[PDB]
Amino acid sequence: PEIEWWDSYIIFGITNLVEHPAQLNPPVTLGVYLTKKEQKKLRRQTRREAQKELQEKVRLGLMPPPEPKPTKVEAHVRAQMAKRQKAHEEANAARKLTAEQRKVKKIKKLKEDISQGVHISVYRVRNLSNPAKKFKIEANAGQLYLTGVVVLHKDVNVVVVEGGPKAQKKFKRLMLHRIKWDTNKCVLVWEGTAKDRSFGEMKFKQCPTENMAREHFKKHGAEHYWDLALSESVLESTD
Amino acid sequence: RKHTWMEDADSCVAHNALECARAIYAYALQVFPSKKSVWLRAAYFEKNHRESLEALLQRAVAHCPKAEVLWLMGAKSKWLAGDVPAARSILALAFQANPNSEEIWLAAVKLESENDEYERARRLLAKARSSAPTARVFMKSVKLEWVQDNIRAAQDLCEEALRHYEDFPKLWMMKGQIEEQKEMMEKAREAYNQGLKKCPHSTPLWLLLSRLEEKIGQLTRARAILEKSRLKNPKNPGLWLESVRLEYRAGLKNIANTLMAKALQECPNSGILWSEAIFLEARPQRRTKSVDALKKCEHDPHVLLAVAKLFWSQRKITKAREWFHRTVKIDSDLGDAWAFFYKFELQHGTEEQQEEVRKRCESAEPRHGELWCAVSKDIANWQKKIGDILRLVAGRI
Amino acid sequence: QTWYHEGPNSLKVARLWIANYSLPRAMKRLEEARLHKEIPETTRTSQMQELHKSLRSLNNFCSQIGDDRPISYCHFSPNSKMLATACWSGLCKLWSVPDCNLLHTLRGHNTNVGAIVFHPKSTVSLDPKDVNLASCAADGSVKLWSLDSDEPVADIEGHTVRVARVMWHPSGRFLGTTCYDRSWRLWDLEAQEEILHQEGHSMGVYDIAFHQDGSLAGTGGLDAFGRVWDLRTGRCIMFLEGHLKEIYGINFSPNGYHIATGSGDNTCKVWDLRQRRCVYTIPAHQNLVTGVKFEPIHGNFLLTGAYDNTAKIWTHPGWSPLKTLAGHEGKVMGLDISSDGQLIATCSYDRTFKLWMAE
Amino acid sequence: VNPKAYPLADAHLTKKLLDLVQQSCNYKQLRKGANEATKTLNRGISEFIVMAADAEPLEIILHLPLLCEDKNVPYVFVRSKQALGRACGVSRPVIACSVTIKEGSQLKQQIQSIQQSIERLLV
Repeated sequence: PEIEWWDSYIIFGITNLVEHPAQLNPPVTLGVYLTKKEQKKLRRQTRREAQKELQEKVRLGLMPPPEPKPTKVEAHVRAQMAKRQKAHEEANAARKLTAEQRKVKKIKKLKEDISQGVHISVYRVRNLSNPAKKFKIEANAGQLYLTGVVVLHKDVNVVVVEGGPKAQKKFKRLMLHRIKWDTNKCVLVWEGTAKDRSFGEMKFKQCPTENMAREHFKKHGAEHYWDLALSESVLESTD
Repeated sequence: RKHTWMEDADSCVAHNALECARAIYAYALQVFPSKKSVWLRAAYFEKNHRESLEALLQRAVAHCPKAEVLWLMGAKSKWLAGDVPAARSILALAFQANPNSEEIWLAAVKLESENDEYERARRLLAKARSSAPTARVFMKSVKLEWVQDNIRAAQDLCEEALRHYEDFPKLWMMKGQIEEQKEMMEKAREAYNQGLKKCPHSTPLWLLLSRLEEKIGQLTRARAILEKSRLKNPKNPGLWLESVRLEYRAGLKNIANTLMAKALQECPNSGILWSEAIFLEARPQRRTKSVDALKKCEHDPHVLLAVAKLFWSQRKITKAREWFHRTVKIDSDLGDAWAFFYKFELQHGTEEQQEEVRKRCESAEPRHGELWCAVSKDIANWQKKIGDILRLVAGRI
Repeated sequence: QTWYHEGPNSLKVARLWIANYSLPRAMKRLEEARLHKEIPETTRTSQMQELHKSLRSLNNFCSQIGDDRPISYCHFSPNSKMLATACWSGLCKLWSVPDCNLLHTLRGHNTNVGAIVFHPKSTVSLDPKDVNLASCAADGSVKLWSLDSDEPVADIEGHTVRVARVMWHPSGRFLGTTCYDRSWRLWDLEAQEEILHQEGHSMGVYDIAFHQDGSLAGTGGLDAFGRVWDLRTGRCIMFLEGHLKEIYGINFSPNGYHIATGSGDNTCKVWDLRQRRCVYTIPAHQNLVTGVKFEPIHGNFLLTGAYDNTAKIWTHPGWSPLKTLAGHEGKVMGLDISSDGQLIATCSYDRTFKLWMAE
Repeated sequence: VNPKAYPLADAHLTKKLLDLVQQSCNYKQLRKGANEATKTLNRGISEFIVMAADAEPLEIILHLPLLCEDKNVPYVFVRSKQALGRACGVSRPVIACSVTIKEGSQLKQQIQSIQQSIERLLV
């Protein structure tokens, strides 16, 4: 390179002009807590207006008042306490998270808000050709809404995981403590954050030699995880 | 039934009586000549409860061959009780009994090295150095030419020993200590450094390189050696306590206290670091730092030694004596727990209490104490008896 | 929306001075790089394997406590004999290195000191009496020091909030200063007047690093966007982003290509300047990356600090992890490599500063 | 705010902080008060210290950063003492809280994540 391009821009381009360039945005709500006495007071006043509005609806006369509580009399009250326990099971029967409201609330528990930046684990394992452990990795990456890849190679196979931080902590609890591996160990190679998510979903790509695995990573703009895990693997193998 | 008799004999010897235990041992070993453990239990019982040592070990040398622990128990019993000049003969019959060269040979050099005429203790080890021994043998050989005076041959034997046995770190410790007692001292740095780059997860060798580079000046390099040690192991109390003591031996008491806090962060249930942390606090605050130490690591001998040293430090002798008794009974194998105990009982107590604290130390002979192994590895104080060792640690406090 | 503002003519004469100082430096650097390219690749690759055999044998020696407060920054002097540390108390100690004896602590700060930076002509071309050091603090404070006074010489009062870092121009006549005004100032030593107050970030600016030929000055701050300013034109030359978290360290390479911005998202990112790209995003550490420093004059490797307890050596170019300089018990706050390449120091939150060397 | 209050937690971090302090109040892992935070720092049983930047004067808790550097404990400043006090389950303002270690309690993962996050704030 003959002269680097700012030097070619000036050789004259200077005078007494300092400038304010193109400000770019960097790439809130607070919960309310109550003391226990305030919980008692809020509960008791909500209940006092609840009793007041139930007695109000009795005062309007929409309905007779609710159920107040030798074989014949407590047989009546047995049918009425069956009615009472049945109404408790009715109020538990509705408001039940029927079959898929559990599913959408488990989803909104597990699917975080990743824009605001995605936390990335990179692991290397010496060998995960075991079917059960590659199933645990694939299924728990899909189920924790974690994205990424497991490229497969001899002596260093790379698990790039990419999701929200509460899922990343569960995946490192899985990968480092829950999956019992054994000379075969799994380490945490990297645990960082990138701007937004790179991979598609947890797909076990594979090539037995290193250059095509780096090419598959370079397709995603993520070759640095491969070069890092490969280089620290071969440095552990030499040391 | 043999396991039942051994359990009932242990319970009877613990609770009430001894002669019923002698009778059940005579019966249970007249049922069969047995494994090494039952003769061993009879011999240990009689070593707790003098002529019957010779009787039972003679029956063991008759009816139980290849139980060499009974052979060495017999040889030590004929050393202490009767005297020397036949037990070697008895060990010579062990020479007639076992050509396996593992433990009887360095027992023999213990025998002829306690006494005069160590040149015989040369030539025998010569035999052992070609016989069939784990170069454990060699370190006794390296102690051989170290206790009289180190020759250049004393540097030669450890070098040939490491040329055989690079992996063993106590040989590197002996090479470094020998080079420390030579004239200059970076040869000992070379020895410790090569050992620590080859052994490498052995904490007393890191402690030796630390104390060496602290002693010659450049305390910063000693802090670097200890910090390499705390990384390369990691998470052990023995290097954390030496780092704390390195800052406390210099003027940096605040940095010693924050390294003690960092140490108790990552290894809370450890005796030595809490026993140092009680000492590091200001004296009105040791009273509850010690209570937290008892709650983290209860039934630890270093911690109860620290509580006894606290009660003696606050001059409450009636509680310090009880806590020292608890210290020595939780673990009597710790040497400093007898050091402070005899120094306290010579500071406070009748003459028969000093009698007591030198009864029970020679009863169960200790190890593992850093003052105790600080004089038990002084080669000027190496082959001397254990009351002399307890007096030497009690005078150096 | 690039807004322009008229400055004083002190800025104009300073920019023509920076031009006529930087252009011969850039010509000489490019010609020496052209002479370094024309020698055969056997000698060059054998020299880099020589250097990597040395750099994998970087062992720690002379780790020394700085204060009862965690040290925030070290900067090797030229002549590489002193080492200015910056504690989180007011003190800015100066250790005689590699011996690590203390030499005349600098008192005169109150809140947490950020960087203390030696002059580029401190030992070599600057007398001890003349200004030699420049510290900065967590209040509005930048203040120059001599090597023999222990209480400063004339401070800088253009600041009102926390100044994060300070760096000199490779001249020494200029003193870049990231403030938390979402801006960085550029003080001058001949005129003794703040010539430039560049606002170009949306959030506060953390670290400034000047090009070793003197022409450029990269910044980068809590807005996660690093800038590359020319001193001569204002005119942010290569806006660089891809970090999402707060960029905590810039350094320019002695070969004029690269800028390694280390950020709060545990990456480091090596950017070109002749490509305007992000050449390689080093997945550096487990926690955030504060100190990023290339080697001096030859510039063959890249040392990253960390808020895990490590600091790592990456080859340059290639970015493979030559050696983790681990061993600290706290977060590595700042570092510097000596100007001969032989010595490497990292301060930390462990209250220590160390030295790593070839064995 | 006060410039000596350092590090200062932003809005997302202080929301996580006050929810963790609320959970520790529920799990009985929380010691409210500058004297109780000083005590649990001295006893070494503190996971982390939160403090209040709107404590006037600030220096009645500014000894607690120094204790958090001599005990290796993460410390962080919340914006105001009223929100921190309500986050401890008391209606009074609380200027310094100590979330403390307990025997394998279920907040240890949240406490570890918040420890790693507020040791990034002092930079």
